[PDB]
Amino acid sequence: ADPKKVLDQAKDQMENVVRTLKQELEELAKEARKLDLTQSEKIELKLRYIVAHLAAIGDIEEAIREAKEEADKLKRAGLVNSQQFDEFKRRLEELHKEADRKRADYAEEFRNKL
Amino acid sequence: NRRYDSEFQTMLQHLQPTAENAYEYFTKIATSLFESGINWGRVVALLGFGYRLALHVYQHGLTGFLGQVTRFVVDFMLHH
Repeated sequence: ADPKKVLDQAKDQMENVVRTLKQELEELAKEARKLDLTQSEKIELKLRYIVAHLAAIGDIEEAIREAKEEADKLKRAGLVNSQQFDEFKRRLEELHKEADRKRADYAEEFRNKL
Repeated sequence: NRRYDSEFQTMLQHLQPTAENAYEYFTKIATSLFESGINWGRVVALLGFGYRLALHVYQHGLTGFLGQVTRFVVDFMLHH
């Protein structure tokens, strides 16, 4: 039950990251609707998108790292056995695959708008 | 640890960088990213982007030269 709490910390943290990405991609799409948008300003929107998408990747990679270290502490103390520990990393990977799908779907629909 | 290659690739195809502007585009990306915050994952993601941007720019030039070389050799076997 204690690893279940650590997984809830990672799930909420990865979802705030994906929402931070969502809200900034909306802000970039509004500025892409500007009238008389120059080709240079369109490039500056592309660069700002890559910055946001990289931040979303690295911050999810940051939440995953902290969750694995919080479980490494539990394993060394002895609160989780090998079966419970290996179940943690298995369900931590599905949350990671899920955050990746949502992150990619937001960037994919934004690219299609621009 | 390959989960981000499809995303890295789609980003590079959206940006459409060249050999001349890739480093300028990269330094602007790197600066805006680290000015908003630096952590382990962002340094890994940026370096991951950097390396693949280099491969994207230079594989573009590689397939071109291979096309010229191959088309030349078969052209000489065609007319001569």
